[PDB]
Amino acid sequence: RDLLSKFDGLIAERQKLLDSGVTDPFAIVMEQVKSPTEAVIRGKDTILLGTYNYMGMTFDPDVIAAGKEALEKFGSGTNGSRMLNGTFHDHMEVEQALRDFYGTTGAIVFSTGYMANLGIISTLAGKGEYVILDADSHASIYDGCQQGNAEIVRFRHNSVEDLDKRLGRLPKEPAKLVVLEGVYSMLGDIAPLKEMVAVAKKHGAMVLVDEAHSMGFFGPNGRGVYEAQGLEGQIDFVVGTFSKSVGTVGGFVVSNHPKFEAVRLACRPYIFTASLPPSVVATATTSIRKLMTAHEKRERLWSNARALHGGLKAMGFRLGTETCDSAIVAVMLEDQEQAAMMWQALLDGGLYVNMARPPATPAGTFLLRCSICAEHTPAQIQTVLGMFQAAGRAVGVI
Amino acid sequence: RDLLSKFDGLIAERQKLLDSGVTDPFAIVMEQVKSPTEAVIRGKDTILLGTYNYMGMTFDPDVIAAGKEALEKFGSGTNGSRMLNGTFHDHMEVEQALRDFYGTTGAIVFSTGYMANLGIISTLAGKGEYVILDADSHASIYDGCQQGNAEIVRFRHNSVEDLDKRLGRLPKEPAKLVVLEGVYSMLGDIAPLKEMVAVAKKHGAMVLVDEAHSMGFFGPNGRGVYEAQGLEGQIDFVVGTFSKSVGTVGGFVVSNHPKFEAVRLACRPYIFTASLPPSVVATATTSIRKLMTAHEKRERLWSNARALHGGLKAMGFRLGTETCDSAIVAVMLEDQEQAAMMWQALLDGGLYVNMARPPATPAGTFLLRCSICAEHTPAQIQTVLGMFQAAGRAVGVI
Ligand SMILES: Cc1ncc(COP(=O)(O)O)c(CN)c1O
Ligand SMILES: Cc1ncc(COP(=O)(O)O)c(CN)c1O
Ligand SMILES: [Mg+2]
Ligand SMILES: [Mg+2]
Repeated sequence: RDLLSKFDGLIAERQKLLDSGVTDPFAIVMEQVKSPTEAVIRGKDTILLGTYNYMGMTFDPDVIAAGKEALEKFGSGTNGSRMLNGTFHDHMEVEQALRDFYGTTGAIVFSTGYMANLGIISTLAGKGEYVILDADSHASIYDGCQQGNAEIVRFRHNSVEDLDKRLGRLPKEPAKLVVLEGVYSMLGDIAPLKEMVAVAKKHGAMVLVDEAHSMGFFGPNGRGVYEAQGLEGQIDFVVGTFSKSVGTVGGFVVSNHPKFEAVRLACRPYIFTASLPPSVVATATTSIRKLMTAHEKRERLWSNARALHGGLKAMGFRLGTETCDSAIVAVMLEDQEQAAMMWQALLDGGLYVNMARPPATPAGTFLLRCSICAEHTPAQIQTVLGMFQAAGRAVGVI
Repeated sequence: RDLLSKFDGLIAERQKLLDSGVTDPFAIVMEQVKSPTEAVIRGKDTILLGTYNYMGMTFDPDVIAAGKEALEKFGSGTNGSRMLNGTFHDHMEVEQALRDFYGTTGAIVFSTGYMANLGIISTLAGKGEYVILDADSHASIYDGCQQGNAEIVRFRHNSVEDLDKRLGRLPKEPAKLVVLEGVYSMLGDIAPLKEMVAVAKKHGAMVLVDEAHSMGFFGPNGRGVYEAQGLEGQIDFVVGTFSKSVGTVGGFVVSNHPKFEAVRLACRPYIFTASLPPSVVATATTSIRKLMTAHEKRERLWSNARALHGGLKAMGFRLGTETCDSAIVAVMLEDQEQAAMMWQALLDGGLYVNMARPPATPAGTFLLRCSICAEHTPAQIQTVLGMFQAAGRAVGVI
């Protein structure tokens, strides 16, 4: 035995899945990507319905031009930390774009969203302090908790009551960080932020909200679920990503706290990594600024989401949500076999969706997760519904 | 008090530095970057001598063209994990480029070097196992240890003897990971890998070597210090980055272990983050492949390093190394004031180098760290030496 013997189980589990005859879901390659909604997979033209490209920004002509210009003018990389030689013109631009987008004085960009969560959580809450989070929080949030030295307080998923009871049992004096997500990514339902933030404030906690799955399409300014629920000016920190609506790679945290920018001085995942390439921060800047006023896209996105959600529910699919509350539509299946058969039938018929099985999901939960794009056409959505009808019948789901 | 009160000290320390009249070293902006060796900083044309762009790849015409083509053909981002919708043509290309570069069957790319270290260390060594590392290891290596659940065994910096004694006191049966760096980044000296790896193998440990600071210019194939020291086929895992010689952003681990690619199934910083943008992996692929045969650049790099090292030592600067052993030349100063005065004089005269002061360095260590580029000209290196002579005299260092 050696250090890799611990993976023998996972290797066996993968081979068991492949023995069923399914395409390996963890090894899909997009050989060509024609647009935000169309790819070539296994040599076949395929509609994409499993990406987080919510606003279709990845092929936006201004975004692409900004990226090409940055490569030409600044080269392929920075070869340094933000605290040394890695801050170029476009890094200052992208942080200002975020300030303008969120209406905040503070904005700190990280090289990934994962690192933003890892860093901000492990840096803000120290020994003797508390991080309070939903039981089903994103892995990066849990990993931030593990990286830090704070006391970790999980509360029952989606429970305002358990948040209140758990917070109330903590000592009053130590500082506390309540970490929430606007959209629950697994099923695409929405957190009761208004109520949970009121509870957080009652107990004197600071609040961090992750608005990765809402950027550009919730709230009057597209700032997220917190904005939609009337919490402007009440959220201490908002964390997000450049990899979803923005369409590149990177993370960020914004805040109006007067000492916020001091996080740069302490935050290990900010300090000890190269800054993002000029092209990445240039594309992000352009995308973020366009997202501030991307009303046509926002309306299309929601129209598409409502059509897909409404259509799938009407056919008799069990969905994760009764109403269309986000750009994620989760189809719930009875067992792992049904999920894989559905996923393969859709793929072979020209549609890519994400499958989620245990341990990605909780035991007994087997999902196809569809994610809508502003650049899906009404025609594509009807084609997708037709494909779900055909696959659902062939497999015996509906 | 709140969660940010803990930064009051760092805020005060920064203000104390600025009270001396120095430019804030942590807020330098490259307003224009003309080439790998020339920038505009504070409106002034400045020679760059503080980047990790060792092989000058960031303005390579093939690298830039590959990046522009990828933006055009695949868009600005992937909007997904490598385990789902985020693996495009160019991600498969970059992993194959690494296999070819290192002569390995296995290659796993991460979204940053930081995350590669964080992930590989915390995933390979579990509860009841051991990670053995140099006391002065890179922050990302320490952060990987913190993220995991293994027993952490520090050994005295650069001590083959302490590595041997510390390893030998551990129980024999549990699996062990010895983590080493080829180049010690602070002073630019080289690890005794041949001897330390022999010790690791005597005790049955697996070995991970970080070759971030050696890629393309140590060993016959440019694979790193381990290759230069004759250890081909003896290193279980090599970790690296795309942000230094390669000239973009990203991390990787390569290996010939038959179960290596199973790490994808378990590694949280691989799974729970978006993959790199098409342009980033395209530029990396092109750069990595060119680095395999970049002999002119390699010779220039070493010629430049020898000239700078030899020149600075001849003037009476105390260097971190007696001989030119890497592309980092560290100038050691007597106190923090001398370092800042030297750094400012160089900057005002048209030269950027990195300053390192406590707590970045150990107490009593005050450095200017110069990093050479293959695209520095002999003329630039002599200009730099002249600037060091003038600054060193004006400040009273030499
Ligand atoms: C809610 C949430 N927060 C943070 C992240 C991390 O973002 P990134 O992909 O930029 O690392 C993710 C990744 N899907 C996420 O879903
Ligand atoms: C030795 C070493 N290893 C790993 C890293 C992390 O690499 P990256 O900048 O790609 O995150 C660094 C960052 N300087 C490093 O110096
Ligand atoms: Mg095209
Ligand atoms: Mg130019």
